[PDB]
Amino acid sequence: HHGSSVFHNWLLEIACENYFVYIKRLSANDTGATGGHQVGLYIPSGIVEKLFPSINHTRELNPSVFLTAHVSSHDCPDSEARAIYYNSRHFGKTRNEKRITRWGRGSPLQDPENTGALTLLAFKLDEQGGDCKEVNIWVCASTDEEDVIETAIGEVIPGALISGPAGQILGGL
DNA sequence: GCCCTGGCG
DNA sequence: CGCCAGGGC
Repeated sequence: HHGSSVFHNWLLEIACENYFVYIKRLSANDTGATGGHQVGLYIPSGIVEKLFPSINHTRELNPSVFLTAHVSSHDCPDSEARAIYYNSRHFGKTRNEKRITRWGRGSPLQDPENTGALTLLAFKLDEQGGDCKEVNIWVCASTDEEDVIETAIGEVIPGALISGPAGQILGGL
């Protein structure tokens, strides 16, 4: 059934490998619980600036790049997720935000019941200078797992996004 | 399922 | 800034 041992072990591995971490409570929109067709995750600007430089600009409309999404907390097929800069405010329209879509209908990131779930996305840094090519996801499945992270980094509050290099965010394990 | 879009506080 | 959607494909 798991308490939090497997979570903890995965955390230690992320903590000491070359990852940049994004931690949030999934919103109802992220998971699809709203009824909207976003089929993707809202991400803050700083994630793209550090992880996907090639898409970080306004000299082309809606640039995007692909990456492998692998879910570590759930048995779930991998997918080619798509990191996107919706930037139409520069092209005469209204959008100016970043997104990752294409998790798959069966992902915990597309399950309406994980709304409010404490999630951690571990982006694998490109040590050779380009775009992140891979993200490992963990959606906490219980309050037990939530306590491990929240004990370590403080409470995670909807809207209040946490991101940073693994060695810093998870240094307190 | 996913594209790209606009609106709300 | 994050989140709430949805027409059209």
